[PDB]
Amino acid sequence: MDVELTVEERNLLSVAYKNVIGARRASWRIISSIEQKEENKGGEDKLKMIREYRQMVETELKLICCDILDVLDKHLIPAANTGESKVFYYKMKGDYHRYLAEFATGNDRKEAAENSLVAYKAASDIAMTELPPTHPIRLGLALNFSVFYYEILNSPDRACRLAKAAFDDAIAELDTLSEESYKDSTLIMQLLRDNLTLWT
Amino acid sequence: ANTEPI
Repeated sequence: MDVELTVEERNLLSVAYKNVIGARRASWRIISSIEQKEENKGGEDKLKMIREYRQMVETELKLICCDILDVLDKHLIPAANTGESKVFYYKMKGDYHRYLAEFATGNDRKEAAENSLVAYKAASDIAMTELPPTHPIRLGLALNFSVFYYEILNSPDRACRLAKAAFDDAIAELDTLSEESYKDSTLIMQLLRDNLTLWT
Repeated sequence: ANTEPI
């Protein structure tokens, strides 16, 4: 059955889970760099210890992500009324599938990327039709989606087009946004602008 | 590649 969350509860929980995840994701990147460095450089026991560690960390990540997605699909996005919340939960679905794809293998990688792209596209359709271009949930969607493109889908072309579009729609609407509303969004815009100038 | 901040 269903569950609805106030914006502030949503943010609390989302932050908490992202804390956990990001710890585990960065650890995974580091273990892999050590793994590749040793794997190129020989070594018996040490490579075994490192591979076993990387495996254990992948296990934890997949377990957490899969649980997150099962509550999203089972309880949250069915219950979503507002358009901001629909976009929110569909973007979360994209995020956790993308983190699945970040380390996933072969067909598991392929399934994860497909599910992520479905979810981001769903978020996008709602964000277009219900959320201002300066809305932070929309700017976050744009940023994470373009990153999805560039890193996972490896379409720099499409990532950059998405990022520029979102940036400029915002910049356009900006002269017409309040004070307490605009300081709530500058930082996502600058992140999209930074990613973009990076990608050239 | 910098995704949305916590």
